[PDB]
Amino acid sequence: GIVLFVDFDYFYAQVEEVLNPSLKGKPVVVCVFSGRFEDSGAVATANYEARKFGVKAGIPIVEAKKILPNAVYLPMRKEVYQQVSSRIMNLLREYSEKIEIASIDEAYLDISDKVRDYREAYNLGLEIKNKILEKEKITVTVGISKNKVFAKIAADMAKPNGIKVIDDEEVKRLIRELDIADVPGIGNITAEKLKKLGINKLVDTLSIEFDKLKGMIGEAKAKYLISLARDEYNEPIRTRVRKSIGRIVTMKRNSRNLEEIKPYLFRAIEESYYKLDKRIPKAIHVVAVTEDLDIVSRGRTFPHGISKETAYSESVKLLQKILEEDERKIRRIGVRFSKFI
DNA sequence: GTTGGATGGTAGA
DNA sequence: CTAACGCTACCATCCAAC
Ligand SMILES: Nc1nc2c(ncn2[C@H]2C[C@H](O)[C@@H](COP(=O)(O)OP(=O)(O)OP(=O)(O)O)O2)c(=O)[nH]1
Ligand SMILES: [Ca+2]
Ligand SMILES: [Ca+2]
Ligand SMILES: [Ca+2]
Repeated sequence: GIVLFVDFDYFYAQVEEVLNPSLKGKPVVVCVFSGRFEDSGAVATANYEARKFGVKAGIPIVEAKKILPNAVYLPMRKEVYQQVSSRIMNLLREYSEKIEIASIDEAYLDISDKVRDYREAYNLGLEIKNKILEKEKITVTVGISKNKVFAKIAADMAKPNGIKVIDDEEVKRLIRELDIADVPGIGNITAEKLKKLGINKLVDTLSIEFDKLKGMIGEAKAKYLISLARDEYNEPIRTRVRKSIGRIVTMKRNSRNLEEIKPYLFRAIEESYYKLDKRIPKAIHVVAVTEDLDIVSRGRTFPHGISKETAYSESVKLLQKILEEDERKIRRIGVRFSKFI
């Protein structure tokens, strides 16, 4: 069983660089401008030239422009990146129809039938890298292992423009030597709970009773980790089904005023609903980010599917209920649909 | 007890 | 306006309901 994971390098900024090759070689920061004020918003991605100066996904545009004034700052054109991505994901389908598109820029390919071994996998990895470079001039990092998790870990270790096989033996080495924080699904919160438990490595999750581990990081994560540590993890490459579609916007300024907020919400509905495309949601959540950036949400799951009209009406009620059960001003308002029929 | 929805936490794209 | 986007997936947990 062999999983080839592809993660496009600095995706958004690279697409920007491919569209505008005069950009390659200098810092490119792809930004999501919130609109509140001059350069309000956050960096979506920066190329590695920008990253060398700490401009990375998540920092405020003004921080980025503080630490990297000269860079090229480009609005995020998510649809453009999605088009390139889909073309690449299609390229990847020509290597394995058994593909899991995990995000805009990463897929797992089960290549067990395409390859007999890690060496052919590697060769396929190179082939895959070249095809995407030929077809889309996008460099990608390839991570090959016996499962998704380690293929992702392989890729993280090889980024950018890398290719890395974690064979069955390194898998066993990494279960023992890899900081468990480096395991996908283990963020800062889980890492810092695993430290407390003295769990620094996947292997340490076997040296602990389930419930004590569970009682810290949760049943699912505990099982996950233990299954990884056991070299049993064998989650299949399954075609992903969007479970939720949503749209959230920053408001020009914070508001507790429904009438000022609604336009944003309805836009989020219009856009969410447009992006549902055929999919009928049974659940709608109005998500509000407050002044202090707490995320608050009120949702409803109807038996049957929600129409755009019912979305408009229910969202306003849910927004009503947010405004009512939380005293804070709302800074971002969004909607999220889910439970598709 | 246990579903499953509401809501939030966490991780990550 | 004064930093903190927007997006999804998964899961924990509370609580009402069954
Ligand atoms: N708006 C926004 N988009 C993000 C964020 N993080 C990632 N993305 C989008 C932009 C990235 O180009 C794309 C792929 O995610 P990655 O984590 O793989 O970032 P990227 O490819 O740019 O770096 P790469 O060389 O893997 O490390 O996902 C984020 O925090 N905000
Ligand atoms: Ca990634
Ligand atoms: Ca990437
Ligand atoms: Ca981590």
